[PDB]
Amino acid sequence: GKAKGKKTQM
Amino acid sequence: SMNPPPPETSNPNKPKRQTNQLQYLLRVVLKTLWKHQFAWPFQQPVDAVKLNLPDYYKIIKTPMDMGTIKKRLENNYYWNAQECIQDFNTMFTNCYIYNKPGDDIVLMAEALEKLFLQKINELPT
Repeated sequence: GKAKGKKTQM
Repeated sequence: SMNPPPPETSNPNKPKRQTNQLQYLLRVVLKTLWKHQFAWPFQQPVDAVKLNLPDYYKIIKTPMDMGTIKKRLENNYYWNAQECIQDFNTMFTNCYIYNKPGDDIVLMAEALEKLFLQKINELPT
């Protein structure tokens, strides 16, 4: 299924 | 809502019974994980409608999250500590079977799981 959004800051 | 109902969190007729292990799970394990900087994706059920994830609940048979676990501990829903430990294990498994390896969320889950397991290795008798 579809990926989740962005969650951390790199 | 087209999301599933959230897992049950109270048992109306169940007696209130603490154990050393359940006290540890609430006051040490859940306390530490809830405040970790990576906790937030895990603090509530996955809102598949909002996230537009139409296949999440096809892939995940047994939804679980730390908000549910917190309420269950607060409401003394668990009869024993092993039930709670299983819910944490399910939560992590769900993340690892749905999300691509190396996605941000997976690295976040891995950090939380490591902390979880380190605390469980110090579980009271």
